[PDB]
Amino acid sequence: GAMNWTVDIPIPPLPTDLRTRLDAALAKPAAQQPTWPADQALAMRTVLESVPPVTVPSEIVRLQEQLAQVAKGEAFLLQGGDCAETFMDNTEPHIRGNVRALLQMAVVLTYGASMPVVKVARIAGQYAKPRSADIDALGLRSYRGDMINGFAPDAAAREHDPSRLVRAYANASAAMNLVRALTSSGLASLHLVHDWNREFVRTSPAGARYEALATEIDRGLRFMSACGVADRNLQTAEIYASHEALVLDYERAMLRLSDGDDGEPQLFDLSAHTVWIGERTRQIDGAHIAFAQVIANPVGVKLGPNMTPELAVEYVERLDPHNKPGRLTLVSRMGNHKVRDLLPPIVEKVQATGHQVIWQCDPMHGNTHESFKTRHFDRIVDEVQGFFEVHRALGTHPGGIHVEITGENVTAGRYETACDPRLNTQQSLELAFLVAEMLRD
Amino acid sequence: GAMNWTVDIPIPPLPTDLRTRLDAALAKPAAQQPTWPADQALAMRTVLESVPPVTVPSEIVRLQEQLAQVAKGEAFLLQGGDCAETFMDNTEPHIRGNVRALLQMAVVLTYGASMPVVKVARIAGQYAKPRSADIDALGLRSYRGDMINGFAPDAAAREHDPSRLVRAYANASAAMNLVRALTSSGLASLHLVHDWNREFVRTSPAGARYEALATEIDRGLRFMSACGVADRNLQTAEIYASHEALVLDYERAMLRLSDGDDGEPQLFDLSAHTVWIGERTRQIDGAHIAFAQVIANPVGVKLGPNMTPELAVEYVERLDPHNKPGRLTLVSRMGNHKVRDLLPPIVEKVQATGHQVIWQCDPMHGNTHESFKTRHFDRIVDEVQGFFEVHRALGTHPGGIHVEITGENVTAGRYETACDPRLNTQQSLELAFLVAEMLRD
Amino acid sequence: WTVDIPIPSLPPLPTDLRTRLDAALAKPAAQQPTWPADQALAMRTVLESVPPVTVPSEIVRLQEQLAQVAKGEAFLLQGGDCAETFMDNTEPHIRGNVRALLQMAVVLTYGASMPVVKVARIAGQYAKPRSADIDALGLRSYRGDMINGFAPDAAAREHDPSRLVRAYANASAAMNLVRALTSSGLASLHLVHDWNREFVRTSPAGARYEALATEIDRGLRFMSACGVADRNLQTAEIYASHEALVLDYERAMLRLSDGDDGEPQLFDLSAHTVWIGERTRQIDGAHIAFAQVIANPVGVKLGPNMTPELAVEYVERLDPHNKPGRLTLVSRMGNHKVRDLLPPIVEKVQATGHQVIWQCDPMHGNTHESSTGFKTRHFDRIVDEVQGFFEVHRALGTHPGGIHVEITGENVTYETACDPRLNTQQSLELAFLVAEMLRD
Amino acid sequence: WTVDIPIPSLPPLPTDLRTRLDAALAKPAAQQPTWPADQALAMRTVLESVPPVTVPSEIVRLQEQLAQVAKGEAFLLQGGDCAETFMDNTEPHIRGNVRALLQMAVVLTYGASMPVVKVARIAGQYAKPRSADIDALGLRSYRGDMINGFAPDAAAREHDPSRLVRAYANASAAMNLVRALTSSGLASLHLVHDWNREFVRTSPAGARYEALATEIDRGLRFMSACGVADRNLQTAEIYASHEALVLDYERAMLRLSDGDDGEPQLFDLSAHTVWIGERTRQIDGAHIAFAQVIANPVGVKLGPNMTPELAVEYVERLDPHNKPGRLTLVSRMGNHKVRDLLPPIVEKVQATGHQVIWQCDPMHGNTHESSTGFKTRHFDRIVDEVQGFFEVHRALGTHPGGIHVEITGENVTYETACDPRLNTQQSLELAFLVAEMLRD
Ligand SMILES: N[C@@H](Cc1ccccc1)C(=O)O
Ligand SMILES: N[C@@H](Cc1ccccc1)C(=O)O
Ligand SMILES: N[C@@H](Cc1ccccc1)C(=O)O
Ligand SMILES: N[C@@H](Cc1ccccc1)C(=O)O
Ligand SMILES: N[C@@H](Cc1ccccc1)C(=O)O
Ligand SMILES: N[C@@H](Cc1ccccc1)C(=O)O
Ligand SMILES: N[C@@H](Cc1ccccc1)C(=O)O
Ligand SMILES: N[C@@H](Cc1ccccc1)C(=O)O
Ligand SMILES: N[C@@H](Cc1ccccc1)C(=O)O
Ligand SMILES: N[C@@H](Cc1ccccc1)C(=O)O
Repeated sequence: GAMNWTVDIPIPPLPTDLRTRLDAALAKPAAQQPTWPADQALAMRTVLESVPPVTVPSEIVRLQEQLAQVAKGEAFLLQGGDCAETFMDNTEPHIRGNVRALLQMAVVLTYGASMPVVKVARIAGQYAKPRSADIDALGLRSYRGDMINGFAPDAAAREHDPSRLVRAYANASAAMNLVRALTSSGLASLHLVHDWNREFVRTSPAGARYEALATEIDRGLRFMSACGVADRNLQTAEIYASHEALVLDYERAMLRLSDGDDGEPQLFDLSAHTVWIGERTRQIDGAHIAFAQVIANPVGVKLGPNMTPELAVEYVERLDPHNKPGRLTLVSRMGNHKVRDLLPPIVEKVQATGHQVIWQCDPMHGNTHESFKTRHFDRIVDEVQGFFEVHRALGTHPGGIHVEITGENVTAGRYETACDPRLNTQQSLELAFLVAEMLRD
Repeated sequence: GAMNWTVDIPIPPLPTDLRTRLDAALAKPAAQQPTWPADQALAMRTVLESVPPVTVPSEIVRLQEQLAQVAKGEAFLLQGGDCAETFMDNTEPHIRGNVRALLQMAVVLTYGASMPVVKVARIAGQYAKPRSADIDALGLRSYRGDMINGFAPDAAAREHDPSRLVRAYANASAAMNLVRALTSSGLASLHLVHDWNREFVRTSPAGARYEALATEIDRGLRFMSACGVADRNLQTAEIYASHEALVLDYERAMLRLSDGDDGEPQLFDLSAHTVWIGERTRQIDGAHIAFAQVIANPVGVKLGPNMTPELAVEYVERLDPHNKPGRLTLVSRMGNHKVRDLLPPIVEKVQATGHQVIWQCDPMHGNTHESFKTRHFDRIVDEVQGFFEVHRALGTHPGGIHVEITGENVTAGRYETACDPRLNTQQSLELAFLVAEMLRD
Repeated sequence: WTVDIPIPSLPPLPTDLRTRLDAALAKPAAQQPTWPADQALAMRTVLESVPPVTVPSEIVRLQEQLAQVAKGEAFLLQGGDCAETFMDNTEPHIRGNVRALLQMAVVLTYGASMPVVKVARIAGQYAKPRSADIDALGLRSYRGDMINGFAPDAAAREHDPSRLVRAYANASAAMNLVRALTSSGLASLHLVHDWNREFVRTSPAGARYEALATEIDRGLRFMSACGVADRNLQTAEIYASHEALVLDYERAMLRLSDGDDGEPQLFDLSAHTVWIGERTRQIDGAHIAFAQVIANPVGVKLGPNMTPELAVEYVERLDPHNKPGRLTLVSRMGNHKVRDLLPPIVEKVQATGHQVIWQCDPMHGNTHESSTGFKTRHFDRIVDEVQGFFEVHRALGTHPGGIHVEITGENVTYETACDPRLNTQQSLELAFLVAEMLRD
Repeated sequence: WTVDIPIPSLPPLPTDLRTRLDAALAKPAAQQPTWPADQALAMRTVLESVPPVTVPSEIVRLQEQLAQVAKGEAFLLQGGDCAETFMDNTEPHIRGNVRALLQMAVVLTYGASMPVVKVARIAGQYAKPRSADIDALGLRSYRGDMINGFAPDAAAREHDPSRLVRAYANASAAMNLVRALTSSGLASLHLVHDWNREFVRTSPAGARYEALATEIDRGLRFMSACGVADRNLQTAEIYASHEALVLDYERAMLRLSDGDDGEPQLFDLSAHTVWIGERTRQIDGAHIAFAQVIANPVGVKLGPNMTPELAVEYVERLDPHNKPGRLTLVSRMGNHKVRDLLPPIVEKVQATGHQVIWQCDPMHGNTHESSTGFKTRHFDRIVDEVQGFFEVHRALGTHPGGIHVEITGENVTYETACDPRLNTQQSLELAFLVAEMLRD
């Protein structure tokens, strides 16, 4: 035990069809991958290839059904969590933080939309982010998430390390065990959760505003206890896991094949329930999009300001070839100032295809004035506002949102994140309220 | 079949103790009984003594538990229905009217009190009312309900007729079968019921006011459907039956003895679930109050303006000798103008006894200016207002209310009742809203 | 000592559905009462506006369960008094027959390993046909309390239409009670079997059944250990039924659904399901015409004279829309004749495409007429018909649907005012026996 | 080819509870690893702040079910791998042992006619005592993957404290999966018994069990016909357990409840329940001292050398508060010695007032050591102990609580890296046999 734990490499074949496809996909050019040696990556993949999965097909299929309801406009999608999971914060309080944070948004939003909210946390493997420049502001190789290199500002720590593939799984599966433990404990009781909201509402300086709704919601709660409905849901509370499918070494290693009680056998990425593809890795003929086609998980794709209705439709037809509403989620990150002019044309040409995607709003990644990397709240709310305004007009469904938040209240002073200043626990709850009023009108 | 159906007189003894008691009770002087011959009343009682009961002990015991919660201040009592059931209106639409009417009050009030509402309809035997003068305004023997004589304004019809004891049961048990059928059908689905309220709220000229709450309530509903709670209550909807225990010939004939899975054997009045005793028949040493002591049903007693804290306490100790919270309900009918000064002293001296009664407000019987017999709405609301104001101050629980209403919208013009102009379907729903706001504050 | 009791017509039924009804009842009716039309009209008018015994949503739901019964996924269990009398229309008598029925349900539910739809011969069985116009004492035959009285006197035996109203008052009072009982602890699955377990200790025919009687207990206890909400369940929905004989009563009780569902259609709210008897099933008579007009799930008695071709004609009049379970063909041949006579029918009927429910009635078809004056039925002959009834079906791979039984809660052997039958302890014993038939 | 993997201490545990802990661990410990204290400290520090394998509300709920187990209303079912290896810490292996366990649960649940609390030997069983300091090949004895490695080489056999962290990573990954599986269709009661029914067709020891195997099916089908919500249920709560041997690991995993319930108390969140082995139960040793400090439901192995007086001393150290089910005394005597040795203990223990759970461990106490080199256990000798274990209890009218079994999903016979045992088909077979013991 020389300052670090030592795991040892492990000394049933794929259907020919899925082997060929998976191999054809990975053969394609891949953006933003790590630059460590394949000989070593091969070893880590081997270790990983027969570890216990983070999630299981049955849950992924159940997600797929819930997502449909969302896609069909009878439910709502709340995806949110850390901007970037760090191995260092992979702790019980942190994980309990983001869950408490995510659930508090769910009750409010659920009462807002007057329909079920699907809860997808950014968690259990959000360990790898993409970057534009390979060298960063200090003259070092960019930090690309704990799965690839280290935050520490020195070249040594920034050297891409294959070991971090395994270390990433260890942490992910351990975080995922707690989230299972938490959601199925009383941590997820509907009213133990709304106590917190009424707490926030008294202590918040900017609580006056929500005093209103937060009361109305408590009456909706106490009312359903009145009509004789015991927590005995009620449905047991479900938080699904997700992260950007970036590191294809990692993502492939965690592929597992289904048995055969759901049509035919097929590949499932069991590093999470749902995964999406980023703006900087969505090349239409790319390996990421190809990989998206091969797995049976629900998949989202980010859509930036240079997105064209034509292209958007190409994604919808490759990623959802069988027309299964909810399989595909089109995540919009335009930026408040553009989102109203850019989105509507994209939405018409898409709806026209007959396919039913989930229109999720990403109000984060769009808006950044760079004060550190500052993001003004009003700008975030504004984008989700416009995002609704677009769907209302065209008569489609504003499917859900994608927020980057945390449990520890962050701002100089409090800059704790290993990436970007986002919304703090407070702001995100406060955003949940504002967005709840948008669902009302 | 000479213009009328002919039933034929029927050609297991009481425990000595209950025989003696019941006989001692009836031996006492009785106010407001009918003046037909005992030889004939004996015959009707015989017929009745072995007919199928309207209610069964198990339901009465279950009521007793629900009433406790109400008495303990964790539930609310909504008692209401026809002022006076008539054999002529004992029809499917009428009965469906009062139930629809009673349930619509229940959802609103339940959302108001943010706790369960017990639903007791005046029904299935509210066929006998008391009167002050034996001769009435036209020079005829007073009409005392279809169980005793007839509404028709002629001496012939006013002759007290024993047959009406049986005719009263036939109708009661038939009405009670429908109410069972109705509440267990979809007639009692929570949302099929609130559709009506949102209907009333658009069509009502005076709906603006409630547009507010009626919306908030619909969101509380849609919210509990969101959190994944199927009507599959939910508790199946329960409406209990009740009426003024006035005609002791009738009431005794419908006594039945319990088996022995609830302590010892004891007498139950199975003409209804709960019955109360009127202002004009509550003589403390009276036969009605004695009869109240003998049966194991929950019993209410009306309390007029001449009621004294001392007397009130005597009722509480005779009618609730074992301290079973909820057995006894003290119904207040003071009159808005007096209720605030008269009630509070009564409430203190009672609470002081350690017993826990249900404080139900009767805002009807108090207020009558006699334009017909006119009752102004604002005066009714005012009494329930003051009734709350009293309990709030002393810190006790405003237990429930007792309203006299109907399904057909009544006012000259529309005077349809066989007794008093009360609240119409509309006014009573409107009263349910006003009273819902009193529970909120 | 009797006591006559006195007596505003709401809106009448649609003119269009009425014309159809009229056209229907215009057919000749069999075995009807011989009272004045005028008096009979008055009484119909009373009942035209009373509270109904059942309601439409109940019937529309029964039909749904009857669909599964007919699709070979559930079992029918019809049973109750041979003849309801007004005098026994009491609390212990109904408590009894409800109890006997539920006990049978529990054992057959476990035996068939599928839901048992519980239909009770109750709240309305107050009329019976008579092939004897003058009886054995030389009085006008007794035709049920809905028509005349059992008392062997000329006066009592004269058909009184007020008995229409008296019949209602008792049917609604009786139904008010089964509702109450069935929705309280009287239909608690656990409490219900306790009565069976004690039947196994206290019967001489006990050692035979103790085996299975224990198995059922461990099934019950097994699901308590699994922690399944008592709080079902379905509580124990018991539907009401009777033979639809006196037409004046059944038409007064015709009501129209409100039509927030489907369209507007006639229902007979005197009951949930009704059937039409062996002697009143004339294909072009008023009774089948009636069954056509009403929406209720309907049944027909089939005897030894039945010809598969006619049995088909019923499948086409009654279930023209092919709604599975709408029509239940009840078989009452006789153990000796069941095995030979039934199959040809099944085949011809199954060939129509329609899905009927196949119920067995081993009661009427098996009756000996004892040597001590008292009429009687034999128990083995009864079990046997049900046995053969199953064998017939097993062979053709069709679904033996259920049984129709004339039983009682009181342990009697002759305190009935009609035909003989089984007793509490005998029907329970039968359920056990039909229970083993289901297992194979 | 291996791969080392690198490594902010949150607030430490209360000073007051720490002093108690210190005082406790100061006692001498048996069968502990011989690594450097410094290195062992580093590793403890890692684990001092990781995510826990269980959480307190889970343990506080298990305790509640264990209270009923001890009050003779439920049954304990402990079972799983003899020794978890890191290399078999795979998806098919855990799917297997979870499956084997649930199958056993179904049969015993029905047999005992009462809830069975399912506790799995999983997610943490990575250490074992050794009465042999040098093994048969002359290498430092293998002491579990948590301590050293199975590979017969000197290097691998040296105690490495990084195995503390590796042990956690696998225990949490493994627990992450049982959660997933147990909350999906893998613990569907119906789907679970399907695997049993097929065991009755495809076993040679089938005709023996088909009887009961059918009964269980009809129990299942009976409750489907009653219309009980699948949607339980409890889904199938499977608790994690292992022998608490390596103390450095168990103390790192000590966490403090947040105290919105009760007071603040120590829990060992490395598992749900843990037990203390025959060789490390020294009354004044560190291992019992540990059991005192932690709140988890605890158990102790009792062998042939046990003296009722000492057994009592356990009842008083461990369950000083008399919380029913807190302490489970496990018996591993031996079929030949169970019947004579156990009773005196029960009596002396029941006499204290305290309510312990009485679990039976017919695994260690029954082992022959075969004549072909391979160590082995005999199956009949195993059933017998459980038999006698029941007889002992029946006689004294005390409650035989449950069994502890070393089993597996894979049908093996010697692919384990530890002691011998039963196989999937053998444990299932045992559950059936213990199932009939419960019925009498
Ligand atoms: N997150 C810490 C501790 C840890 C190790 C392994 C699994 C889970 C957590 C690390 O990587 O060192
Ligand atoms: N039954 C609710 C419980 C819940 C709601 C919101 C937050 C947390 C828990 C659900 O599953 O949605
Ligand atoms: N992980 C393998 C594919 C695979 C998936 C599932 C089972 C077996 C193999 C690869 O990347 O090529
Ligand atoms: N209410 C009517 C009809 C009726 C009769 C009997 C019972 C129920 C209703 C009457 O008394 O005449
Ligand atoms: N579950 C509710 C249903 C209901 C509420 C209000 C009115 C009607 C029905 C109750 O029993 O109270
Ligand atoms: N009805 C009887 C009393 C009684 C009640 C119940 C059973 C028997 C008798 C009476 O008034 O005297
Ligand atoms: N069963 C008696 C009394 C009764 C009358 C009306 C309804 C129910 C019962 C009869 O019918 O004559
Ligand atoms: N819910 C069960 C209850 C029951 C079954 C059988 C007998 C009695 C009661 C049913 O209605 O089928
Ligand atoms: N089971 C392998 C790989 C693994 C590592 C970490 C957690 C789970 C599995 C080992 O422990 O060496
Ligand atoms: N709810 C049952 C489900 C179950 C029982 C037995 C085996 C498998 C599953 C239980 O946890 O007890």
